[PDB]
Amino acid sequence: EEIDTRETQDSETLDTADALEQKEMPEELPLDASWDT
Amino acid sequence: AGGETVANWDPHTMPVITEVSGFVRFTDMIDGQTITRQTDELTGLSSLVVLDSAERTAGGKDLRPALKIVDAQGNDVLIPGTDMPAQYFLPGKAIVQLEDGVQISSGDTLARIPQTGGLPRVADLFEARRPKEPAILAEISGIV
Repeated sequence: EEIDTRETQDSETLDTADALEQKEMPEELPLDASWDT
Repeated sequence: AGGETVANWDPHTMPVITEVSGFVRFTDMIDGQTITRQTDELTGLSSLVVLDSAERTAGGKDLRPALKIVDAQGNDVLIPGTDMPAQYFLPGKAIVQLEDGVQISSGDTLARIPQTGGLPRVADLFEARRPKEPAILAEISGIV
């Protein structure tokens, strides 16, 4: 089956200040670590 | 001596001042157009008050009202080191307390117009981001 996909994908261009501005939590941690460290 | 106060300012209203003294002559000042009789609502002790650029008439808005400082004899006082007299183009909301031909002292108020942190701050500093209401700087030395 095939379904539509139009959701935006985050990339590196998101500036460091904007990361701290956002209240939401990132989908995947940029840092090479798990969700416990 | 130690623990001695040697400064006291009241910057709630901008103190535009003149080094020279003398009478105040109203150049390019016309009642109703640029200046007006803004009698104080409680005491009435005031003078021909300059209106704001937008508040006054458009014809007077184009005109530049100035409070030139002359001597006690009416002769225009030239600014020291320059041929131009003591010319002062008042900005808007300029409350004039000195009537026409009123002697003044050195340093007199011609116009009486009033007046982050943490990690996101570090990220903003390292991303070199321009702020809101940036300070305006002079690009090259010269007379304004």
